[PDB]
Amino acid sequence: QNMMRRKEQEHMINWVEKHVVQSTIAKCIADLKLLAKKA
Amino acid sequence: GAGSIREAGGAFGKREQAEEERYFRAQSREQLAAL
Amino acid sequence: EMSSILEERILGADTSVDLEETGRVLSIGDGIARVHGLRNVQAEEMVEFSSGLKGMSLNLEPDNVGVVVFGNDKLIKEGDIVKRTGAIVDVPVGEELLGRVVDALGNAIDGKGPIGSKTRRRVGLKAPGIIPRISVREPMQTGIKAVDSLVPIGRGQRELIIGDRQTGKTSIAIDTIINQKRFNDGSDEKKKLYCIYVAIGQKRSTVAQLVKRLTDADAMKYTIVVSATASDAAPLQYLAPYSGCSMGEYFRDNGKHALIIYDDLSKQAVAYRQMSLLLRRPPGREAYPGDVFYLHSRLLERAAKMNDAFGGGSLTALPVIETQAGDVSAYIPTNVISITDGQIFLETELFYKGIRPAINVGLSVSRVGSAAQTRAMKQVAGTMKLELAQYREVALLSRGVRLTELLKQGQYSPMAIEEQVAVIYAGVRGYLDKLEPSKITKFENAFLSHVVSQHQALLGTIRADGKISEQSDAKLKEIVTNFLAGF
Amino acid sequence: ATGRIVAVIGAVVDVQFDEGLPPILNALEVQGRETRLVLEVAQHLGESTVRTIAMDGTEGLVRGQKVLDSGAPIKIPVGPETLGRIMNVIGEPIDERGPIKTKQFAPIHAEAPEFMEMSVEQEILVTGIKVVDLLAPYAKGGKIGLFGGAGVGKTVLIMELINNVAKAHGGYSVFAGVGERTREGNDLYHEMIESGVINLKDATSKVALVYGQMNEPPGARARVALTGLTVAEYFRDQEGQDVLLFIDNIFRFTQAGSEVSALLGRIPSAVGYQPTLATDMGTMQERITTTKKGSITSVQAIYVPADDLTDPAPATTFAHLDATTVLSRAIAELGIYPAVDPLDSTSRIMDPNIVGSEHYDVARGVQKILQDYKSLQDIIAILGMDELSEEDKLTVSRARKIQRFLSQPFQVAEVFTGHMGKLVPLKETIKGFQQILAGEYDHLPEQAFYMVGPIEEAVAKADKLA
Amino acid sequence: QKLFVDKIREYKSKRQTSGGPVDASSEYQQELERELFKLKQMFGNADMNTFPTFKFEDPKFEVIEKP
Ligand SMILES: Nc1ncnc2c1ncn2[C@@H]1O[C@H](COP(=O)(O)OP(=O)(O)OP(=O)(O)O)[C@@H](O)[C@H]1O
Ligand SMILES: Nc1ncnc2c1ncn2[C@@H]1O[C@H](COP(=O)(O)OP(=O)(O)O)[C@@H](O)[C@H]1O
Ligand SMILES: [Mg+2]
Ligand SMILES: [Mg+2]
Repeated sequence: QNMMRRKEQEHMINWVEKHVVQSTIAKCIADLKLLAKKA
Repeated sequence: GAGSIREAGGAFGKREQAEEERYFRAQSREQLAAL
Repeated sequence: EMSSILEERILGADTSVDLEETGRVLSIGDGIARVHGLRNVQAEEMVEFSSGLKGMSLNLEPDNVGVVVFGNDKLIKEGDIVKRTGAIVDVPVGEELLGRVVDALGNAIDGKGPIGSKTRRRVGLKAPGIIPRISVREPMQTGIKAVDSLVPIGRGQRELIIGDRQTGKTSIAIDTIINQKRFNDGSDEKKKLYCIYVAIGQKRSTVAQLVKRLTDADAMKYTIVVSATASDAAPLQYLAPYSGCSMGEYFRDNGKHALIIYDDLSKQAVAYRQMSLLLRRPPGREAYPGDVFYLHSRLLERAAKMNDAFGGGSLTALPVIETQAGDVSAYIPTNVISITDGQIFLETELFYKGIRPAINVGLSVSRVGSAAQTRAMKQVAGTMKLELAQYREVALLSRGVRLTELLKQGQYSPMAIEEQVAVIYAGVRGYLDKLEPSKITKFENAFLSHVVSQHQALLGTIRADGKISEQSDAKLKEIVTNFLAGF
Repeated sequence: ATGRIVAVIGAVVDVQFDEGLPPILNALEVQGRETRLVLEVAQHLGESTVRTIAMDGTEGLVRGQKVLDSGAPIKIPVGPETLGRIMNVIGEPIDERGPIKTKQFAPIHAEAPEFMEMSVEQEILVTGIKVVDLLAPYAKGGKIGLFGGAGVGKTVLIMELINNVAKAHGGYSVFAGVGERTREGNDLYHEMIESGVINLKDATSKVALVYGQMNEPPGARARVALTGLTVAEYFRDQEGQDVLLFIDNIFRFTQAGSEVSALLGRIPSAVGYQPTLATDMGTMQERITTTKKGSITSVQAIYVPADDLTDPAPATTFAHLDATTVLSRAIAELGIYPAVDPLDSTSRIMDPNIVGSEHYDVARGVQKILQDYKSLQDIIAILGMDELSEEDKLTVSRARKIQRFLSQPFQVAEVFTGHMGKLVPLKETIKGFQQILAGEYDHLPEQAFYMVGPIEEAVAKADKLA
Repeated sequence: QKLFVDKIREYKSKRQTSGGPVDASSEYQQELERELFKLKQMFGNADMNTFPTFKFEDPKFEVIEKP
C-alpha cells in the first residue's frame, strides 16, 4: 500500500509538472508592477 | 651502534628483554629470601 | 493523494521575489568556480548557483571569488548567475536529527521526509575557551573490556582510534555506539549518551550496512549518521565533520552528553587537499595544504566537558585515522596524535594472532586515565594493568595469558561495566589459572549467563554503588568459587 | 553549436565557441577527420573557451579546425544486442560484425545510486579456490578487488574466476578490458567463442565485451571503464538481471587520469597523481554496486605500481571493496600459486554469523598459525631451525604444510603447467584445513600438500612420494 | 498568478480520475511489476493474501532411563 501511494504520488508530480508547462502580456504587466514595488 | 638489537624491537629484542627479566626476577627472588 | 501535494505544498511556497546580490561565473572546473562580481560576499559564505547547487566562497581575491561547489560542476556553465545567501555555512541541529541519516549539509538522505528542525548552527564555530570547561570525570563506557579497563575514556575527551586498514576501528566505534542503549532507555538523564557517526569518504553500501547494524540493535533511535561518501563532492566530505560536530555541540550546550565518531579524518584530509590544490593554494608535505593541522585541531578542540554554569554537558570525540603499513610517523597521523587526549593503537599482527580487538596495550594510552573510571573498575583494572605489563615483560606467565585471553571480545557485544568487573575479578583473583587458556573464553560466556540469571542483585549493587564493598567482594568471591567448582 | 580548435597539447584540446558553449561532459565531434574523433568537455576556461579530453589520437589536428557539439555526453548503445559484441570507449563496434542495433542509448556519465537504493544481502559466492573461499570469501552482489604487482597472477586469477563463476552464472556478464594487452582481449574473445559463451550466429550470447587497451590514448583509457559500467548498469536496472562485471585493469583508469592531469593545468598531488584521484575513483566506483533494483557482482584487478601497496591508487581502491585478494610477489617466488597473501586478504562476510562457526574457526586458526610462523621467521633465518622449542617447530611445520595446501592448480594454468585444474568445494576446503590444523597429517611431508586439490589428493601424493 | 493556475487547473485535472486508476499514466507498469516482484520475493514466497496455515512439530526425546 505504501509503495503504491509513493509511486502514484511521484507520477502525479511528474504529470502535473509536464502538463503545467504546456499551459500572456499580463505576466509582463504584473512583473513590471512588482519591479515597481521593489523599493 | 651499541644496544641496537634491543633498540630495533625485533624478534631478538623481545627475547633479550625476556631473558633479562627472567634472569633478574629469579635473582630478585633469590635475593629477597636471603634478606 | 491530491491533498498532500496541494493543501499547502503549493499554497505555501514563498513565491515572493527579492533583489539578489549576484556574480557571474568566469570559469568552472573540477568543482571550482571562479566568479566575477559578488562584491559584498563574505569569506566562507554560502552562495547558490542558478541550477539549485550551493557552494562556499573560500578564496576572496581582488578580481574573482573562488567558490567550491557542494555538488556536481556538470550543471554550472560559464556565465551562470551566482546569488548570495548572506549567511555563513550552517546546518540544522536539534533532537529531530536523532534516528535520521543526513548528508553533510543536513538534508535527509534516508527517504523519511524533512527533519522538523527549527534550530540552525554554524559549522565553523569556535571551541569553548578555558573558563567554560571543567575536568573530565564522568566515564564514557565503550562496552569493550580492553578499552574500558586499560584505556578508559571520559566524557569530554578526544580519544583517537588509529590503525591500518581492516584492523577493527569502525568495530570499536560501533560497539561504543551500541553500548549506550542500556543508559539511553534508563531513567538517569545525566547518563544518556547521544551518538553521532560521521562517515567521510566511505562506500555508500558500507554506510548502509552500518545503519542496518545500528537499527538491528535499536541504536538508531539516539544516533545521527552524517554521510559524505566517496561520490560526494570534496567540499561535502570536508564539511561533514564540522556539521556533525555542530549537531553534537547542540547537545553539549544544553546539559546533554554526546559522542561523535569521525570515520575517518584521513579522508577528510584528502578532500581538503583536493579542494586546496584546485583552489591553487601551494602544496606542503605530501601535497597537503599548510594548515591541515589547523583543519583537525579546530575540529577536535570542540569536544569538551563543560562546567555547571554552562549546563554540565559534554561532547566526546573518537576520531579515526588509517595508517599505511603501520607508519604512525606519517604527516596526518602525527598531527592527530599530537592533538588528541590519547590513542587506541590497533595492529595487524595482533589481529591475526587472535587478539580481537587488536588493541596494542603497550602503545594505547588515555591521558585522562583512572580519573574517568568507576571505583570498581579501577580496583580490578590497576592490578590487571600491572600484571599485563609484567606478562609483556617476559612473554608470572599463566596469569598473563589468562588476562590476555580474557581481554578478547566478540563483535557487536558490548558488555556492561558490572559484568566486565565480575569477569576481570574472576580472572585477576586466580579463579582462571586452574583452567587451560583454550577454554577460558567459553567459561566466561557460561559465567556471564549464570551471573545474569541468578545474581542480578550483586550486579545491581555494583552498578548503584559504583565500587565493590568487602561484603559484595565476598559475595562475588563465593559465587565465582562455586561456579568454578561446578564448571 | 560549432567551435574551433585553439590549442592541442597531447590528449587535451582547447575549443573556442562563438555561441552556445557546451556543458561540461558533453561530447564534441571534430570535423575533417577520417574516423570519429570525440572530445569530452572537462573544464570551462573562460572567454568562451572549453578544455576537452580527446577519446582518440590528436595527430593531424590544426588550430582552427571545426568542432560540432552533440548536445549530450558520450552515448553508447545499451541493450541485449550488445551481448556477444565488442565495442570501444565510444560504443562503436570493433568486431567487424556490423552495427549494434539497440533501441536505446545511455550516456556513460550518470549519477551514482542513492543511499535508499542500497542492498544489504551478503550471501557467499563459492569460487572453488581454496585460499579465497577459506580466508577471504567472496559475496554475491559484492565488490571483489584483486591486488597485485607486475606478473603475479591477476589476469590468471580473473580468468579462473570467469571460468569458475561466469559459465555457472545464470545472468549476464560484462568484461571491461581497461588498459591491458590487446592479445589478451583477442584470447578472451576467441576462448569465449570456443566455449559457447559468445555465439556468433544467434542471440544466446551471455557476455558483452568493452575494450580500451594499453595502446589507446589516455582519454579512451580513462572512459572505457565508464562505458563498461554503463552496459552493466543497463543490465542491472532496466533488465533487473544479476550481472557479473570483470574489470581488468581498473588501476589504468586512475593512471590515465594522471596522464592528463598535468595538461588540464592542475597542481600535482602526492607521487605526481591528480589532486582529484579519490573523488574520480569514488564517482566511478559508486556506480559499480548492487541496488535493490538488481545485483552486480564485480571483480576488479588492481595493479600495484612497483609492488607498493601504499601507492595512492591501490590505497584509495582498498576502501571501495567488499573482498580484497592481495597477491604477493614474495609468495609467487616460493612457487605458491595463486600468490594470495593470506594475512593481507580480507572479506566482510568472514563473520561467524554469515559463514558458520566452523568456517570462521578454521580460517582464524589458519591465519593465527601463519602469523606465528611469520613472527618466528627472523630467528629461523639467523639462528637456524634448531634453536626453537618443540611447539615452535610444530608450529613451523604445520604452517608450512598450510602454506603449501593453500596453493592450487588452475584450469587456465593447465596449458603451461600440465597439472589438471582443481575446483575444490567449500566443505572439502574447510575439512582439509581443519584436519591439517588438528595434526592428522603431521607425519606426511610438506611437499605432499603442494599443488593439490582436496586433502585426499594430498595423502595420495604423500603415498606416491614414499 | 500562474502558480495558482497550476494549482487549480491541475487539481481539477487530476480529480478527473474516476475512469482511470493512476491518473492518466499510460505507462509505469513495466517497472512497477519488477518492483512488486522484488518486494514480494523479499517479503516471502507464499501467497500473502490469505491466512497462514500452521504446521507444527514436537520435540524429540530419547531413552533417558537408567541403563
Ligand atoms: N573484536 C572483533 N572480533 C572479531 N572480528 C572483528 C573484531 N573487530 C573487527 N572484526 C572484524 O575484522 C574486520 C575489520 O573490519 P572493521 O570495519 O571493523 O575495521 P576498519 O579499520 O574500519 O577497516 P576499513 O577501514 O579498511 O574498512 C571486520 O570484518 C570485522 O568484522
Ligand atoms: N595460478 C597460477 N599458476 C601458475 N602460474 C601462475 C599462476 N598465476 C600466475 N602465474 C604465473 O605468473 C605469470 C603472469 O600471469 P598474469 O596473471 O598474466 O600476470 P598479471 O598479474 O600481470 O596479470 C603467468 O604467466 C604465470 O607464469
Ligand atoms: Mg572502517
Ligand atoms: Mg594482467
